[PDB]
Amino acid sequence: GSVHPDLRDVFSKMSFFDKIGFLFIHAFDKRNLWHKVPVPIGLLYLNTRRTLLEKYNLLAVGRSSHGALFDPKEFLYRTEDGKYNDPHNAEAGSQNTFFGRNMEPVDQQDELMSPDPFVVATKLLARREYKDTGKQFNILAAAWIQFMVHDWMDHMEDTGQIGITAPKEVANECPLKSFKFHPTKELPTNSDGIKIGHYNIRTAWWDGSAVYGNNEERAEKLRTYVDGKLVIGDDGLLLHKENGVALSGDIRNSWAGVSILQALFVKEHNAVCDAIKEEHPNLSDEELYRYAKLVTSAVIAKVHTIDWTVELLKTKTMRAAMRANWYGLLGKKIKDTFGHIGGPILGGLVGLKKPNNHGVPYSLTEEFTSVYRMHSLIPSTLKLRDPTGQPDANNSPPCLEDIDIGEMIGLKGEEQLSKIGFEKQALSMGYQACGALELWNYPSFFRNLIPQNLDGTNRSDRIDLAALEVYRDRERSVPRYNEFRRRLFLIPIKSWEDLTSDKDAIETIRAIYGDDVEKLDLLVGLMAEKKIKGFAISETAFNIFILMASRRLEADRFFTSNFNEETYTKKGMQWVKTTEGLRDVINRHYPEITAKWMKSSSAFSVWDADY
Ligand code: HEM
Ligand SMILES: CCCCCCCCCCO[C@@H]1O[C@H](CO)[C@@H](O[C@H]2O[C@H](CO)[C@@H](O)[C@H](O)[C@H]2O)[C@H](O)[C@H]1O
Ligand SMILES: [Ca+2]
Ligand SMILES: [Cl-]
Ligand SMILES: [Cl-]
Ligand SMILES: [Cl-]
Ligand SMILES: [Cl-]
Ligand code: NA
Ligand code: NA
Repeated sequence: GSVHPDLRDVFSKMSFFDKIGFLFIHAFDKRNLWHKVPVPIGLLYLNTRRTLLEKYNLLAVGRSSHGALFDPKEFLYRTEDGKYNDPHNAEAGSQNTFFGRNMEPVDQQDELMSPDPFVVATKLLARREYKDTGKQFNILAAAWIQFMVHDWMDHMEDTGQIGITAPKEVANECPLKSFKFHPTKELPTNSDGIKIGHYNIRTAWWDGSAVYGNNEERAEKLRTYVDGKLVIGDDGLLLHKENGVALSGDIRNSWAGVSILQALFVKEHNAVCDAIKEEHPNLSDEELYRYAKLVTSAVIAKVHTIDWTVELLKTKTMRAAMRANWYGLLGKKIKDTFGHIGGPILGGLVGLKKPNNHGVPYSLTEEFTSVYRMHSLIPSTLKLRDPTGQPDANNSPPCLEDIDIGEMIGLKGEEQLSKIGFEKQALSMGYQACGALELWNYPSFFRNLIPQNLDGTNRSDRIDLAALEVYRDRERSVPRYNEFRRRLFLIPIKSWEDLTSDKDAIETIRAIYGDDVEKLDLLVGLMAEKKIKGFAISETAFNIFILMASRRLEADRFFTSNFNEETYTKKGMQWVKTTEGLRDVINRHYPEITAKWMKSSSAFSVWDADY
């Protein structure tokens, strides 16, 4: 049998053209080969797999016939609530809208607690021997992805509470013996297909909302209302309200590492304001704000695309793939000199003549949330280093003290940061590897964590985040690991040995799940899955990225139809075109620590990396 038995049914229903693409990708997959071939073939594989996913793995949630009529030329800026982007759909990507799906839901209402979330958290997730990424990915990279993810997606909660209790078998090992939390809000779609959906309370667009705000009350209170600028402290750190909450884009459940990135991008936005005002002296505060928001949001997307993701997926094929999405396969030189040439492959997703949503209204999806659950990236302790110290024996800035990262989280974390300062915090994060996405690497401070309200204030009910994450994936009807793979046209595991070569992992998984591979939780599978050389993430998670990372550029009017000098200003567009990574942004505002200590090409590498 040519095709895997579990994929024969879908194969039989494919069009001739899809059959060809599927057989091509499946030929590599059966032999685990896509990542083991030269770049050009790897890219052909990825584009072919992407096309298939775009056809089979974009599902609308809620009615797609959103009528609300408007002229795109009336909205040549990124709106505060994310409305008025898609010319055919005023609601697409705005706050308080349904998460879409990449796969048909799997009802787990009778198995929400099977196996027990505390057991999973305690036996499979809880950090044992600490594992890091070596030189590949530092703590700035861990902060970056939260700065992205806690901004991109936040599920609307039910006002009521439920609680779960640690079972006898693991209670003595649980930092919390029970905890309360709010269920995810279920809302009827009133539609033909999927009946129930959940709401994203953030915008789905690349719009820098981590810095610009979610809401009409801080979105305003973040602005100086002079020269388009945003509010920042004299130490280069965020200002704070009397209740201790940071004055930035309403990122709840944050830590000091995210706060310094918000602060850095506030300065970036303000510097963009200065540059545009110099070119166009007569612009109002509102005009400058709008242009600078366009510029800064694009800088953030660009840094994520061709710097962050490139270090996350540290292979030649992936450097080429991500750069192709942004610049096109014809490359930066041609793109910058002549503009977008050809279609999405040759010229890239950025600069396409028109946005393309592939027939399905733009949204972030339930599965995009699940594959971005990367809490194990946070190390247990931070080595604080001296920005003007004598180089140590390793030629690093010398260590001053170890700090428990638990002390750097949330409101108390904002306090500690105000005593540390930007340079020390940033340098220290730059010189330390982040945690690896593997089993037994989930920080203890997450297992008795104070969660926050929407307004950023502390809730009185601590949570075991690891237990809750496992619960959330089930609660939200996201398929479990093996079915999740099948739905992405990936070969399922037959036994635990297919998942990982770690004997201890196998034995521990067997003790909890038995030999039922269909029971394995998604999060557990994503962490345990044997990794591609250079990949910080599982191949399973990567498959959602293939689809969704492309989509977030291609579906956006401001990265396509309106990615031009007229919309951004000439100086604004040049600012985007000449910024290649986080290094460039840090260098703009902190050239001193950059010159002295940032030796690696990417600011996301541990800063003494030899490349
Ligand atoms: C110390 C830093 C962090 C803290 C304190 C923290 C805490 C939290 C909390 C309390 C939640 C909500 C749990 C719930 O009610 O369902 C959450 C959600 C989430 N976090 Fe984190 N987190 C941190 C870092 C990260 C990192 C590094 C990532 C990696 C991208 C990440 C990704 C996510 C995702 C995908 C969700 C689910 C969002 C949703 O349900 O819409 N977080 N986090
Ligand atoms: C370069 C020159 C190009 C030559 C022309 C190519 C034309 C082929 C395009 C469509 O291919 C067909 O698509 C059908 C589906 O759209 C398939 O039906 C399959 O799937 C259907 C539904 O998914 C089922 O109802 C059918 O029974 C089942 O045969 C069918 O097999 C397949 O051949
Ligand atoms: Ca946003
Ligand atoms: Cl290039
Ligand atoms: Cl093309
Ligand atoms: Cl992404
Ligand atoms: Cl560019
Ligand atoms: Na395998
Ligand atoms: Na270099």
